[PDB]
Amino acid sequence: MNGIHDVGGMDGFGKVMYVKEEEDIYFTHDWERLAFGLVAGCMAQGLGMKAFDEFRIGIELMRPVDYLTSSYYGHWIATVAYNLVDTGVLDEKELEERTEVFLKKPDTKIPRREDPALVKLVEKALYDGLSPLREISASPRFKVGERIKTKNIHPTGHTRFPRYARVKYGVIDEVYGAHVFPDDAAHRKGENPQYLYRVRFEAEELWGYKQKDSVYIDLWESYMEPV
Amino acid sequence: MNGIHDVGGMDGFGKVMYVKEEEDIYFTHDWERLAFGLVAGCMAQGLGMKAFDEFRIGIELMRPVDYLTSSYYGHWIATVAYNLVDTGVLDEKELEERTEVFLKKPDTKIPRREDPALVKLVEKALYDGLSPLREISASPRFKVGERIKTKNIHPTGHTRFPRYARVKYGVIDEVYGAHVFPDDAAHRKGENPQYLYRVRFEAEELWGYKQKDSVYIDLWESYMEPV
Amino acid sequence: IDPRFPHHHPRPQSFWEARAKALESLLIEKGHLSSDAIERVIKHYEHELGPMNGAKVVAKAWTDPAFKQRLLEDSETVLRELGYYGLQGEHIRVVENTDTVHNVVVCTLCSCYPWPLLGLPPSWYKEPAYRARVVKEPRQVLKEFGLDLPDSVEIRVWDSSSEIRFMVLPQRPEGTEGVTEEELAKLVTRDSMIGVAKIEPP
Amino acid sequence: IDPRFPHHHPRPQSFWEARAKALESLLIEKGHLSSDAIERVIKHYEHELGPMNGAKVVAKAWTDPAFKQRLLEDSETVLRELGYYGLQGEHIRVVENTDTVHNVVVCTLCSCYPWPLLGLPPSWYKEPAYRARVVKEPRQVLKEFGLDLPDSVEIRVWDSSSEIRFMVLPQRPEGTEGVTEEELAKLVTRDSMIGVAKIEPP
Ligand SMILES: [Cl-]
Ligand SMILES: [Cl-]
Ligand SMILES: [Co+2]
Ligand SMILES: [Co+2]
Ligand SMILES: [Mg+2]
Ligand SMILES: [Mg+2]
Ligand SMILES: [Mg+2]
Ligand SMILES: [Mg+2]
Repeated sequence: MNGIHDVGGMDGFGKVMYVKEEEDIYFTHDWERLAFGLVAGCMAQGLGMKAFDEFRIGIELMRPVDYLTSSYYGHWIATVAYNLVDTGVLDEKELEERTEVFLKKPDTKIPRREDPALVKLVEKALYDGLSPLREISASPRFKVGERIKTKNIHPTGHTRFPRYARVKYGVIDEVYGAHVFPDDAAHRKGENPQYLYRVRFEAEELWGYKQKDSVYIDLWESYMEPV
Repeated sequence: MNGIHDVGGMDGFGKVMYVKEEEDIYFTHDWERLAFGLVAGCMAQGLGMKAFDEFRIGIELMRPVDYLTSSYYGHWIATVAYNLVDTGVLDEKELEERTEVFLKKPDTKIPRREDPALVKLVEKALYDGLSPLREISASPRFKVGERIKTKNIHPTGHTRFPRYARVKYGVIDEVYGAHVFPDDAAHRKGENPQYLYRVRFEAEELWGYKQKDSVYIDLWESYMEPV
Repeated sequence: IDPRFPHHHPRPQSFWEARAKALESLLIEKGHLSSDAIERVIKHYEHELGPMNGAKVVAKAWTDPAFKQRLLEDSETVLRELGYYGLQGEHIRVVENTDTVHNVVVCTLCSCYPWPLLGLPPSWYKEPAYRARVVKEPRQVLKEFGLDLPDSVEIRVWDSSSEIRFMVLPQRPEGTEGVTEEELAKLVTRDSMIGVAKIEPP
Repeated sequence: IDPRFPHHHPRPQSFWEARAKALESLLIEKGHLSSDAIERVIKHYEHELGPMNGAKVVAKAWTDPAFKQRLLEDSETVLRELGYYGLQGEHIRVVENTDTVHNVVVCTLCSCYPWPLLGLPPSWYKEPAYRARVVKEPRQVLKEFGLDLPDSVEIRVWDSSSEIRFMVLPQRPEGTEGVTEEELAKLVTRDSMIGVAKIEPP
């Protein structure tokens, strides 16, 4: 989707707010910690999301005014809500009613439950991860060193093909292997793994600018065509 | 500038809020009416802006979160403020102090002044307008029917070259004549008029999409190159 | 406000209001503006101008084929002769809807619209949803307005990226035999002059 | 709220907080989550993980040339052998700064960052200004961090558009003769492992 999230090459966002690392606090509100626990706890069990693809598209679907104002972990709350309702884990109306409860009475007590087996299950996700590397029977279309041209495509669903990299000549830097394909997986349409490549682009091609800058971008095979 | 304002081809902004025309109120707050009077009243006298170029770049410089939340006439207030301070008509600190006055005491009385000569001067702008058509001694680089390719340029200043139209083949539809050049005029760098063209682009070229759609865009000569 | 995240916090509308008044205050105190100058603008754009000017042009083109042909051959000269000229209406072009060509006008970059002929733009015309989408998926956008074109009708979207402005001339509907020019004008909607509606038969 | 303009009104942060609690409430009531499962996550990402893991890798590469060469030839195998592997750190690559090549890492599309090796990303890494600008004007961005590279140093910006992750290996500074591996690790800043800083000589 050509959405607010796809910011590379945009102007007007201003100065980077530098902070010394030792002062760069992770969390300032408990709900932000809770957001982390909700995301990893659900993903560990495949609830609403099996990996990060489904996660990301829920964020990208946010209203632009929310995306820019919610704060980071607000994005995470939005996507958990989106995906749990979309998959039928949670009912929309029940979630709205319960949200109203906590809006009107923020100190409403949270139910407590210990589940040590669930703890171990969550730990396994944390340490074993969710590698998207697969094997497929097809051979790669492109080779290291090949000059490619990226496509003029505009998926209205999820994609990892940033707008600033579209309709650009680049050079294949590495063939990683076949990875789960985000444009399908985000929408629960199958892993449908495709070869993933790292591709170098020069500043002159990206921007028409004159410095010794380049960008390395990881692109799935279907984002590109031969020259 | 590759800013929040340049929305053509973006996804995620949602449904168009249709309203019957007879119900589509122009103004709901007096400050919105005032915004209109400030813009036309200043532009009529060349205060902060001689035409619309300077006007637009003040809007495009807004913080993205403000651009999306201020409401339309908030854009107008932002650009008047920006341009009057930039040109030295108003002092920044005085404007901030006075803004504080009205924030703390909104009912603070507005000074009254009648100036019938200024009224007539403003009327002349309204009816005579500010046509940007000029003549130059150069001949047009392009001709009706010519296939052109739009440039890969990324002005960090003002431009009228929308991102969705960059690096595209199109066909010259009309040579309008030479018009004041926004990319310079917005920054008070001279009218520097350049030939202006209308250019047709096909949906397949713009988007890779398959319907019988096209876009006609007005583009200055320097946005384009021959094929 | 955490100073790492000032950009998450929009100005409230109270700020824009305060800033408008401060501008007004300062400009009047310094002799740059007057109460009556500001009022004169407001009167013009809230009351004097409006889409009835375009409506009259459309009704005249429907009634008078010679006028229609002149309008389409040189709309700037014609419109100026009629007095529909002024700020943001110095160069107005008319684009004709036909059975297989439908025109839709936008300003993707802002809100440009020919005030001297049409008055102020619709609320939605200025907002991101229309501006972003209509250049890419005009059929989808037009369906939201109740206009569902066949695949065989070509759509031309006109992006107002210069000071050139565009009015759509919609087709006269069926069922209007015997209707006078003055009565026909009353049928011309604002939305038909932007291309987001056809005219309903009465 | 004028219903023409719902998109002007952001959710307040109170809403996100309420919604988080509602999610927690419902999920625990339905048996999908537990109090201790949520705590275990929080402990892991706020306390267990951090940039000291990457620091140890950098200090080992500075001390042990054979380890450095292995790390750069096959960083995924090496890093996994060391135990720096897990969610969002399944495929970590190391990119070496040299005298004429400076590497900077971003996730333009979101915030991707190798948690098992570096912990959580900087505040600014996740926000639009860095993400938008660093791919286009990395020299300008690096100057905001205090890093002003000569025009002759080439900059490679690595956009984390897949699940592959990237750590920068910064150069060992001058003035560190006699400093042990353990002490060298203490010099490795988080920011140097993203490419927005070099290491200062002590
Ligand atoms: Cl029509
Ligand atoms: Cl370094
Ligand atoms: Co406009
Ligand atoms: Co990311
Ligand atoms: Mg007919
Ligand atoms: Mg135009
Ligand atoms: Mg050396
Ligand atoms: Mg990647």
